[PDB]
Amino acid sequence: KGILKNRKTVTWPEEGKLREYFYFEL
Amino acid sequence: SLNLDSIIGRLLEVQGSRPGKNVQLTENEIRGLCLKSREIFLSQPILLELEAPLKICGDIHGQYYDLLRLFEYGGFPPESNYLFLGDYVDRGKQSLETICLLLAYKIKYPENFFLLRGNHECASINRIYGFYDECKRRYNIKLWKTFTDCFNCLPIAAIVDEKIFCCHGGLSPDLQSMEQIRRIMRPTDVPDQGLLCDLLWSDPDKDVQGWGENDRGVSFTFGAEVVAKFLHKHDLDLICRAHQVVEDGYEFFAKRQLVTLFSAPNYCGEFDNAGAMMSVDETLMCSFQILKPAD
Ligand SMILES: [Mn+2]
Ligand SMILES: [Mn+2]
Repeated sequence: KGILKNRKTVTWPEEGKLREYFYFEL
Repeated sequence: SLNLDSIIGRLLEVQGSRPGKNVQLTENEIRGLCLKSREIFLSQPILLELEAPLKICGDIHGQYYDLLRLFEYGGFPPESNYLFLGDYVDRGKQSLETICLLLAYKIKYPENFFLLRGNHECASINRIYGFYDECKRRYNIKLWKTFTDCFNCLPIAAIVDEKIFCCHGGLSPDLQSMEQIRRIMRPTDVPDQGLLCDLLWSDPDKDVQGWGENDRGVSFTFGAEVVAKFLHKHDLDLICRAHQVVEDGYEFFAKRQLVTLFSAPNYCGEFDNAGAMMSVDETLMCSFQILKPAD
C-alpha cells in the first residue's frame, strides 16, 4: 500500500474548513 | 535480529504519563535502529517522489510528547502516511525518544513513512545544541557518532505527486534542475555553502527582492518572485518547508505559493506558538491540523 514512486492540482477548502483544532492539557 | 515491535511498544507506552517519563532503550537497540534505517535511506532516492495522501510535519526538536500528540491526532502509523521535514533533535529534552520512534517507524513502514534531513541532523550543529550532551549523558560518545553516520544518509527533498516540493530550509540560487539534487552522493556532511546547505538553511523573506543575505549567517533569503519563477519553471504548485517557528503552526508566503510548517507547540517553553501538521488528500487538497495547549 506504499506511496513511493519508482495530473493533480493543489487546492484549499472553504476558509471555514481550512484549520482543524486539537487542544490538550499542558 | 531487531525486535522492532518491542522497541515501538516501549516507546509508545509512556503516552499520558505525567511527568515526562523517559524511554531508555538499550544501546544495541538504538544501534540497530540507526543501521537498519540507514540502509533504507541509501536504497531510496535522495529526492523522494511520493504520492498522496500523506501528512507533512515540521520541526520537533526532541519534544517527544508533542510528537506523540501529532500521531494521536493525525493517526498512528500506518493509519496515516507521514513525511517529516527535519530538525528532530536538539533544544528539547527528549531528542533520543523522538528520533528513535521516527527511525523505528521508518523501518516498520519504509514506503509509508519518510524523514528528510534538517540542518540539525548534522554533527557540527547537534554537538552544540543538545543532542550530543543527551547522548553522552544517557549513553556514550560512540552512539552519537553512530547517529551522525545515520543522519549523513537522510534524503534531502521530496516531491508529492509532482506538484508539492518539500525540504527543510528553502530554495537555492544554485538549483536550476532537480537532477542537481539527485546527483548529491550519500553519506555526506552539510557543507558551509552550496545547494545542499541552502536546501537545509535558507528562508523566505517578504522584504527581499531576489536573493539576500540570511541573518543566520548561513545561506540566503529569497523573495516572493523567486518562489513564483521556481514554481513556474518546474510546473509545481506549492513549496512546503519548515525551519522557522510560526505562531499558528503554519504560515503562508507569496499568496499561498509557499507554506512554513512547525510542529513543536510552545517551542521549548520559549514561545506561545501552536504546532501544525498539513494533511493532503489524494486530490492534493491541503488542510492544516493545529495542535495548541488549552487556555
Ligand atoms: Mn529548527
Ligand atoms: Mn532548521
